[PDB]
Amino acid sequence: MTEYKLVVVGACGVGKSALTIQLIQNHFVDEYDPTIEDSYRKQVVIDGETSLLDILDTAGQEEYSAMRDQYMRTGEGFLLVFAINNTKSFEDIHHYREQIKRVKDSEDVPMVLVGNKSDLPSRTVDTKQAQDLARSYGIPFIETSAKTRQGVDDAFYTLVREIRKH
Ligand SMILES: *CCC(=O)N1CC(NC(=O)Cn2cc(C(=O)N3CCc4c(cccc4OC)C3)c3cc(Br)ccc32)C1
Ligand SMILES: Nc1nc2c(ncn2[C@@H]2O[C@H](COP(=O)(O)OP(=O)(O)O)[C@@H](O)[C@H]2O)c(=O)[nH]1
Ligand SMILES: [Mg+2]
Repeated sequence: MTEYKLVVVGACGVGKSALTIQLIQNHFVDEYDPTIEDSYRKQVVIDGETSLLDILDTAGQEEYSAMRDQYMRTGEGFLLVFAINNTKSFEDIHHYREQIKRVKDSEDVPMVLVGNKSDLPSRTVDTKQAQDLARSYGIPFIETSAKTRQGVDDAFYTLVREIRKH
């Protein structure tokens, strides 16, 4: 029926792959490969509409440097992923959003802010900070854990709804 091109971005080690592998394969992996950059596919039904998801898991490992802008330009929605124990990954978020906007040539682009690794005890970024950042952009914030699967389906499903709103 419908095809949705999703892109998962965020700093190294936040859990972009872990989140993607959980959605499509329903398991958490003991050793991930940080170099792999590939598109993955998930079929879902949202609002009585079959949806095929073409999920691009970015890792900074493009064949050619020109593919960065092709990823953005061809992507319909973007998952802005940071880790709740990594302050630097949270601060990177505003850099990712501006570049997406810039190369897309648009102010309204479907995005969801995702705070991953909620299961961890040591946290440096609070929900309020992330919610205030998400509100300032006018997008939802969903807290996730790829380890427990908490909020993982809600993250991607909410992004598909945001794309339908565009
Ligand atoms: C563990 C490996 C992994 O998953 N990694 C390494 C990280 N590399 C990237 O995310 C590369 N990348 C950067 C952008 C991007 O548009 N910006 C990066 C941060 C930044 C920007 C502007 C000004 C200053 C900045 O940093 C201070 C914008 C990317 C976009 C896309 Br669609 C893919 C990769 C990518 C992830
Ligand atoms: N505790 C916990 N660890 C995670 C979670 N997601 C990813 N990780 C770990 O963080 C590391 C990086 O995950 P990965 O998906 O490779 O990050 P990526 O580089 O953004 O794709 C791995 O060692 C994972 O085990 C999570 O939700 N909870
Ligand atoms: Mg990865």
